[PDB]
Amino acid sequence: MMEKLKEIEKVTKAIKEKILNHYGYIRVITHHDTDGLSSGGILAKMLMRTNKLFHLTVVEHLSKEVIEKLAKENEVNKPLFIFADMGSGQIEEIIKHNFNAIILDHHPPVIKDSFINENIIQLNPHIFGVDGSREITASGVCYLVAREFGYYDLSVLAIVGIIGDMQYNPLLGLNKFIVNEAREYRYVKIMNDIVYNIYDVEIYKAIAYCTKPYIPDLASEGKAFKFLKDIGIDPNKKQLDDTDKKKLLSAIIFKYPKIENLLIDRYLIEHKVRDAFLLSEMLNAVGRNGLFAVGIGICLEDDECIKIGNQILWEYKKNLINELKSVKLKKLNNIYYFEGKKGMIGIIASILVDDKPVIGYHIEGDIAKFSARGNRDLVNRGLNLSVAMAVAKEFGGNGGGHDVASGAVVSKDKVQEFLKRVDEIIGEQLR
Amino acid sequence: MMEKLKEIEKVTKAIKEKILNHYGYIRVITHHDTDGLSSGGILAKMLMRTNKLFHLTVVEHLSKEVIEKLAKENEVNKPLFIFADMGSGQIEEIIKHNFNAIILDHHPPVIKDSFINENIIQLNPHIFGVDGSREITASGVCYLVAREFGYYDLSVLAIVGIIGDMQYNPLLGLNKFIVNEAREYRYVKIMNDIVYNIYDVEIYKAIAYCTKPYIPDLASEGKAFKFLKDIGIDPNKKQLDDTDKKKLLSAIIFKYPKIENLLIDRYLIEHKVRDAFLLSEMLNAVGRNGLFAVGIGICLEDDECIKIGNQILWEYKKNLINELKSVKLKKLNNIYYFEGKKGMIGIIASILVDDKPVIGYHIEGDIAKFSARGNRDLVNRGLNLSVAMAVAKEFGGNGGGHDVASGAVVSKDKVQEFLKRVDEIIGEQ
Ligand SMILES: [Mn+2]
Ligand SMILES: [Mn+2]
Repeated sequence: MMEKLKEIEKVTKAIKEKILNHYGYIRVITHHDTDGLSSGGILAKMLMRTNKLFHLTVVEHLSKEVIEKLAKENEVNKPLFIFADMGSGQIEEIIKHNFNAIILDHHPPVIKDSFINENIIQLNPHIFGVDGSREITASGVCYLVAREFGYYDLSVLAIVGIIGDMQYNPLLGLNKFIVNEAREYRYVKIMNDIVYNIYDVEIYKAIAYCTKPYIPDLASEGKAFKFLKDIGIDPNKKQLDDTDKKKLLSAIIFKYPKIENLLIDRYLIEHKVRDAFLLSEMLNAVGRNGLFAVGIGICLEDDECIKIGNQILWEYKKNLINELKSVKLKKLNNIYYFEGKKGMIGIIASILVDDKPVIGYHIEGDIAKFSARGNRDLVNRGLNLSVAMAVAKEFGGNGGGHDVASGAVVSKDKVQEFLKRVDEIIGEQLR
Repeated sequence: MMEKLKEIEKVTKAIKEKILNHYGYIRVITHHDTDGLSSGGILAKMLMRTNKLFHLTVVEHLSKEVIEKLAKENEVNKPLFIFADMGSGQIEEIIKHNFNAIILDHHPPVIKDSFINENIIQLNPHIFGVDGSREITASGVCYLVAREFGYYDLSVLAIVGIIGDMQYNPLLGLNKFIVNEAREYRYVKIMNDIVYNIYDVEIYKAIAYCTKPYIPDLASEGKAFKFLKDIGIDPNKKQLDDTDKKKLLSAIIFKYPKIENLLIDRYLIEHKVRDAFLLSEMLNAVGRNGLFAVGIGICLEDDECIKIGNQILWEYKKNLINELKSVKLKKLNNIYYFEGKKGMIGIIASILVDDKPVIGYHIEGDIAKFSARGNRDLVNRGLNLSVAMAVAKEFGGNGGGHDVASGAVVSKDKVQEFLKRVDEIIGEQ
């Protein structure tokens, strides 16, 4: 592991020198999810500290259209471009326009090279045989650059990206090294705890609006209040102690049996938002609402951006519970499915997964677009959603993805027939 | 005085709405002194809080060449330009290239209109009869916009700008409104104290490197250490109590009865750099060292930028003391002048100013850049260095600023252009 870092240091040192020796404009382009906003915040601090002024933009997708602007800014003052949480998938277009560019990304690379020509450096873990889907995120990649300047305090934002991208359980590889370094330097403390304690609000509200896990029977202030009163816990306290947690867990297993999902390693970070899980949810909610610059402000610990983030998070959480309660969940033999709204199908399907895969879809043109979600126990028993969603090219469509999460597209009149086929495939995968 | 705010608030509400309704790129341009960097920090926090991404650049002078650049950025994606601590004098060039712009400035305006055309809003307090040299700074103008959003916490950076532009004594007009609003919202507390206690270092170092007041007989660690041990004060302590204060005051006033400003009204602000006087000096030092992004970072309370800022401040103050010893004051008819190094010219001028204006300069390539300072005593008798230094037009350049402090540039005719300035200063006297 010290040897893999030694191979990565060759690329991070070159990136450091490229930034230090550049004196023109610097453009930072990052993504709007939690990992992208955290990357933006790491880069903003690192650049300010090295005396670089910069123009930071947050985009939703690095399309051909987006890259073809930007290239218009190249014509006079050819800036140094730093792409974060994107860039590897689109590297051909970036080479095409001859950007002076640094790419910090963990998406599977199209070109598996760290040095592309004389003007492009690509830092992507897959090039060193690190699995970017489980062992490092974009914010960790930006952090590997920052630590060449000795900015170990920025490790707290790398951890936020680890949570946002669901790479915290298990904690593997470079991610595990990053957390250990942060703990050694005392920027993070690690504490096993119950998930409701991360919110620092009234516990009955923490339970009412939780979606990790979502417990339908408890998903309202009234039912959560009553449940806590019954087992003798003060519903208005803001942290459950050890006695409260034993009583809660003993009682809740009857409404939600997989109570291991209620226990997590909490990360208490050196940041004004001290709970990394809470900061991750805040950045998500702010990014989903288009408040990109507020999200950067939160990473930079601005009081007012944090106050906006708190207000937006709880509106986001209340609205998500409302959306969840409006789902008309329909059951086949081995799956559930539902029709919902274009924006949140996959978000809703992942939250709804309990014992069987969940497939959501929305109708667009004549198209119908599906999002399929499973869990780890489902995969261990033999689920593979990309094989089952591939059957879309049997009904004049297309489908695929990962074993635990896949999509598909299939003409609007084949919905029932496509789902029957998917249901039967999954049934057989699990025997 | 509350009536003059009502007139300003019509321009700050229009600025607020112009920023809110803009969804393209935003360019912020400020200067590198304490007032410009503080304005950059105010605008950075204000813009982020209103969900605006932006590109900030710091220039030392808003030259015609700089304006022609920047203007090339309007060809595709026409940004909204926010000019802070600049733009009012250059207004005709900004109009000429048809920027979408907001101008936040306290220099004497060229056009005395708030609402120039369809595209430009100029917020300049001179237009409402506020004295931009004694009653408000660029920081305070930026803060007047920010308070339209309720961002009262940003008053701490306006206070830093007030100090950096030497408008804290006396504290007048809009600057006094801002300080009292800050104290009312509990973002500042005011405390009368000896100047040397603002540094939180060993007193013999706080004295040796102090330049307000500058005491040449004590401007070394050696003599400062000995002066304190001879009057009963432990020179290694970092804060002076009342007894050591009265002992140091009378000992200093005895041997130097002309000395002034040993007791100041300290401003303790809600900021990681709690002493606004120290924050002012720190921003000046990093700005003079070209560390523009670090200074913004310091305003935004980044721990590492503050660390750099402390290290750079003390290197700078030591460089400054060495240069005050070796500087060569020279007399003419009605000005003093000198040559020196880039980051020291304006500050040495104002430390030395006593009986007549001082103009420093440094040669940077083919050009000489000047810094003229008077006092409020000399503008009382009609100085205005902005009229005096504008005669660089006669020498292939330009000039301007405030009545009490101005600059000028070009070229190798320093001596010829110097004494065309001592001329005006007696026609003005
Ligand atoms: Mn990611
Ligand atoms: Mn100023």
